[PDB]
Amino acid sequence: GTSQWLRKTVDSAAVILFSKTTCPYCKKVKDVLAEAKIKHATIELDQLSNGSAIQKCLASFSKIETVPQMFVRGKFIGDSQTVLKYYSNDELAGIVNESKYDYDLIVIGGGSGGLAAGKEAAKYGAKTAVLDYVEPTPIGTTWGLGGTCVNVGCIPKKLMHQAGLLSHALEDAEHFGWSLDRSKISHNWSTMVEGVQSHIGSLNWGYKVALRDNQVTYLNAKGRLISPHEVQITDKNQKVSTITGNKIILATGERPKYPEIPGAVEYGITSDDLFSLPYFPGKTLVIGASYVALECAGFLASLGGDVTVMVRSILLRGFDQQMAEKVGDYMENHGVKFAKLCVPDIKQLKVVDTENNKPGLLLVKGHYTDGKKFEEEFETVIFAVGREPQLSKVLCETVGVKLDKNGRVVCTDDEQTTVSNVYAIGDINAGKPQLTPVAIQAGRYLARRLFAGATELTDYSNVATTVFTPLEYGACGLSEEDAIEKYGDKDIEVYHSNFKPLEWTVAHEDNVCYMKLVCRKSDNMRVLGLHVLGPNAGEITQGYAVAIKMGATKADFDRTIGIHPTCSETFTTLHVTKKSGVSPIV
Amino acid sequence: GTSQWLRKTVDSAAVILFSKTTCPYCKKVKDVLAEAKIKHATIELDQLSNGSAIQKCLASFSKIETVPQMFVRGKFIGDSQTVLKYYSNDELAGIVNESKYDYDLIVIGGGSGGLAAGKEAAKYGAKTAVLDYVEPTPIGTTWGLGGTCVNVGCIPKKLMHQAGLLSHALEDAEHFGWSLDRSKISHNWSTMVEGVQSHIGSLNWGYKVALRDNQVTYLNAKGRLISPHEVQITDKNQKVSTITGNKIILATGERPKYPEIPGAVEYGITSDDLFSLPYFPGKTLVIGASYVALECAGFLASLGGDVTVMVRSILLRGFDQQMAEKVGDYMENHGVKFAKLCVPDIKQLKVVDTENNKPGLLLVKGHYTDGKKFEEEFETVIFAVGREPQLSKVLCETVGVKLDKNGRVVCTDDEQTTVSNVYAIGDINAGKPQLTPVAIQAGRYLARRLFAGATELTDYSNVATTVFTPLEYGACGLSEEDAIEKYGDKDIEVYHSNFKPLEWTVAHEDNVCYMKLVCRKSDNMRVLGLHVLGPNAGEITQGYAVAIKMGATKADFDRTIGIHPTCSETFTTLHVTKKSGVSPIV
Ligand SMILES: Cc1cc2nc3c(=O)[nH]c(=O)nc-3n(C[C@H](O)[C@H](O)[C@H](O)COP(=O)(O)OP(=O)(O)OC[C@H]3O[C@@H](n4cnc5c(N)ncnc54)[C@H](O)[C@@H]3O)c2cc1C
Ligand SMILES: Cc1cc2nc3c(=O)[nH]c(=O)nc-3n(C[C@H](O)[C@H](O)[C@H](O)COP(=O)(O)OP(=O)(O)OC[C@H]3O[C@@H](n4cnc5c(N)ncnc54)[C@H](O)[C@@H]3O)c2cc1C
Ligand SMILES: CCOc1ccc(CC(=O)O)cc1
Ligand SMILES: CCOc1ccc(CC(=O)O)cc1
Repeated sequence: GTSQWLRKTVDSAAVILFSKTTCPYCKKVKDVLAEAKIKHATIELDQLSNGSAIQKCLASFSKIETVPQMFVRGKFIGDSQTVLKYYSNDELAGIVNESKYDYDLIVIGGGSGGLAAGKEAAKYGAKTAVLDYVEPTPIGTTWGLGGTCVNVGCIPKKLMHQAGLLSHALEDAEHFGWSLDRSKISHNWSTMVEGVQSHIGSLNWGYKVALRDNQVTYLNAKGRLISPHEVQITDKNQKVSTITGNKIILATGERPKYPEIPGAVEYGITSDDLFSLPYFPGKTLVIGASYVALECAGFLASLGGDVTVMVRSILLRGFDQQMAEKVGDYMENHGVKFAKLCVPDIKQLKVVDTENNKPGLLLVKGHYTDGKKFEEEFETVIFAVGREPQLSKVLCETVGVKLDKNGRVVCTDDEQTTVSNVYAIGDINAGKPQLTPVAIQAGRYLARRLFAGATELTDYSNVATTVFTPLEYGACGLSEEDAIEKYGDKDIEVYHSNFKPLEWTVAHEDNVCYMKLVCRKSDNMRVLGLHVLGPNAGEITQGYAVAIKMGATKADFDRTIGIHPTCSETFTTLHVTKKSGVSPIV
Repeated sequence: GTSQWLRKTVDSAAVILFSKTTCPYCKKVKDVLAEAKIKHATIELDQLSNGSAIQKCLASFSKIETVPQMFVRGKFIGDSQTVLKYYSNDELAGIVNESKYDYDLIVIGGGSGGLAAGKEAAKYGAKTAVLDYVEPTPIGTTWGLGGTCVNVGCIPKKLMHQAGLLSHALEDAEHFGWSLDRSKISHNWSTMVEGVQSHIGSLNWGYKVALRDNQVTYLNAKGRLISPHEVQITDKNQKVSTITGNKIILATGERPKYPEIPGAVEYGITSDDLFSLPYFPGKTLVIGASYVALECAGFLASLGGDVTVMVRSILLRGFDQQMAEKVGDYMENHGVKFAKLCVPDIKQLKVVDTENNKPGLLLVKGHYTDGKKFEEEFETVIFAVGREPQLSKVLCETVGVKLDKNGRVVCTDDEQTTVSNVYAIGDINAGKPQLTPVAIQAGRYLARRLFAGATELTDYSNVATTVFTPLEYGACGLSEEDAIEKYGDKDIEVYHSNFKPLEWTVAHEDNVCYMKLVCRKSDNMRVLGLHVLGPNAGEITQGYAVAIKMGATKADFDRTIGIHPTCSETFTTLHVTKKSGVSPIV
């Protein structure tokens, strides 16, 4: 296997140096490279078990077995004498810049995954370009560099969640002795939006600075892969040109879907528009039941909105359904209305007032499964009915990249597509969890395999999640119903408990927060899934994901001592099983 | 070993049944016991690897080898026929109540550990009494059942920490769009105290109800162990009597120390008095540098107090000193003054006004190591200079219980004292971490070994902690300096990073929150200590304690994916080492 790895590493690395830590001839080459500002990867053979064997395999390319050995784009360049010869004759810069292609790496898409891959690749001498373009929404909304999470996703959504949580902080403060009266305080949407957008703007600018500081070429242009190594770009002035690259990373993400009903595209909005909206939505209808739908409905209600969610069937399809129902019950008891078993069939009553920054007015007609008609007026209608890629705008079908039935890219476990120099990461990689830290880990780990000879793969199993509804829901691993389907009801034991945050006592609910561990009896009570509904649920859940990755059992949870007073410590003392029928209430 | 375990189990259990899950004769005995309301332990031999061997060892007591076998206080009572004979003749209740002693267990001390041990023991048929008495402070303060944490410790301190955190929530809410002006809002101390004390009162009452519901005798009396099995009790009317018990658990805790200077006991207060104080402390001096000292100084300043901390030498002796200095720097930048390298030499200027609920006024004289005099007026002076047991008031020295030089009880790893029926748990157990969840785990696990034949010991290693200062500090495992002392500087690698909570962006500090992993190079980069300074630090830290208990390495942290956006996810991507000299700032 050693020989196969070395051949792949030499073929793909842009600039790479084989070395030993204790060799003065290697030091001399490093100093020349440092002075000339030549970035490169380095592999220290004296820190590898099979380093002696690698030293022999190197002779298949260089006909020598000593260190140092320097390679550029698959070609042996020289030992120490030869490298210093090139440097002394002012020939070295031209050798390390020689390529059949314009770039070692072209990244199509400047989001979570693409920016992480491009920055990491450039560290090892890969000449890199990042392409990013934001097709405007139907009403014209657009934004800067950084992708979905930065501009219209995790970042603004959690900041508006925090604004909503602060409504209940204001209420709590009265009970803890502060002299304010919450019922006399109001919220100003546009003041919130301006502060959120100023933070987003600092991130757009920080990414541009980071790319320039890493010598990455940033092009604000739409990319299209027309052959394995050729990318056609269209710029802001609609000028069309072509650039070539050795490795290609597709990282173009997804966009919101709309239902195929009259008025939907003309008069409704999506999450893409919500986070920069210049007016407060007012009385709002959210159509959908995804985590995006419930997160947005939740903070709009906490900011004083009259909010309704229209649910076709169930909440949070794909998540543990006991936990999903508890999430929804909390919202319904705290100001969110639900139109259940209902679908839409949108009429305009008032145009948006762009001068006084006020919403319009819409009539929504729909129907319930029991035959009743739905007809109600709303100032704003938000569609959260899923997201999809549009790779036909990105990828000419004659290139040979395989897609699945949902339009996502079919990859091997190292992110390789059916075209061997082309890779796909992030939301468009079929079958993978669609999360920002997954995209970042995939992109950074792939850059190291391509340009630094690394072997580590990304591990996509048991990736922890948190839904940032008014009461947050964190999870790691299998739902209870999925565990029972996979292993049988007789092999599953479930420990559970309600709890109450100490913070909620003086603030005046008892038995609403909830947690459970889903375990496998025949495998030493291995923890298969962890679930918690409560405040700060993402901070609670994160550390347990390390223990689950290492194969934690119920016994491991039992022997660990709790930190007091915290919500998380309740996981360390669980004892009530579902099989026993004993109530989980306090 | 099996034979040794069985002999210890039979000798100590109050009422115990040896059984198999699939035996109808065992079921008949269980049903008789259930009907007569006889609580007992049960050991199902068909779920134990050595169950066949136990069945043979049982014949050393009963001369039979079949199940069921029932034992009471070390004596074989009967098989199924014999038990039903006693029941039919109305003889069973008298047999299971027969004892040489008044109680199977007497717990001296009704705090975290003692209440947990007493409740658990009663579940297995142990006739139990819990003794609790609260000696008043010098100014006369006293409180109800539940011990230090419930009444004058973790519970009120974290609730007043929450009141302090809500001051910064009120400030943050303006930036997130809410229409309040923080500079016009004030805090009412006595309103806060009344709400905190109403929650504490519900806990005092809940413990009394829980003891009655478990058939535990609660005596509000001071206990003194005068011989191995005899406890002399003094009640509220000063009546003195004696009760006897088979097993004794000492669980009497500690109380605050005072410095030996004029005026200290007469005019100062301690944490015992602070949490029910009927007046706002006003301008306050905290003498001390423990976690109690800094937690109390921190919330008093956030509630609008003019607060000074007088520090003899260093902050948080025994904790990681880099982290302790960061804790202190945050406080000094956020309204707490520090009188460094200073000690006190207290004069009264004004008596406390108990009618208008206002503080008095004190003159504090002291001196600095550089020779300068300290002289300043304060309305309240709080001593936080350590805690100590007073076991000579609890334990007659002729009984034979060994104490260490600090007056704490010297125990084996199963909490046994040098008197073999006497055990010690909680803060008075020498060498153990002095924390509430440790006391609870020790007490519950000991009750199961005494009365249900369990073998599990409490694990006191790598117990995680959190200091609830204005910016919280969570830790699990070794400090950096302790790791380097134990293993050598060359065998230690430290990964670290600053971070910024997303919540702090719109609210307007960058590089103040901080985390680090202290690892051992020669043991696969094993994580020896984890440290985090940031919001919700106890929720962050707790889950990682399970992974550290299982022997997590840096590689385990790397392969686990983060949850976004959270503070805790920064642990999953650490890469800067201290050895490299690269800055940890963002
Ligand atoms: C409302 C919402 C909330 C979310 N909240 C969370 C959360 O709390 N936590 C979490 O982990 N994840 C969250 N996510 C998911 C997270 O945003 C995505 O998983 C992540 O953005 C995926 O990154 P990516 O690199 O695959 O693509 P993206 O971030 O979508 O980046 C792709 C970029 O490429 C551009 N592009 C597309 N086609 C082309 C082309 N032809 N040429 C040039 N550029 C092109 C796009 O315009 C975009 O800028 C949320 C998503 C949404 C919608
Ligand atoms: C200010 C402060 C804050 C703290 N915060 C935390 C925190 O956040 N987290 C944490 O884990 N720990 C915290 N602790 C520590 C925690 O309170 C203790 O570790 C815990 O209370 C130990 O319990 P115990 O059962 O050993 O004793 P205790 O809880 O002290 O109970 C002993 C009881 O026995 C009584 N007693 C004594 N002598 C006799 C006698 N002769 N007869 C009858 N009764 C008697 C005492 O009056 C008392 O009621 C804090 C402590 C303090 C002081
Ligand atoms: C546009 C590319 O179309 C493809 C469709 C399917 C495959 C299936 C396979 O790899 O066997 C490959 C390529
Ligand atoms: C009051 C009891 O005094 C003791 C003091 C010391 C020991 C030391 C030992 O156990 O060897 C035991 C008992």
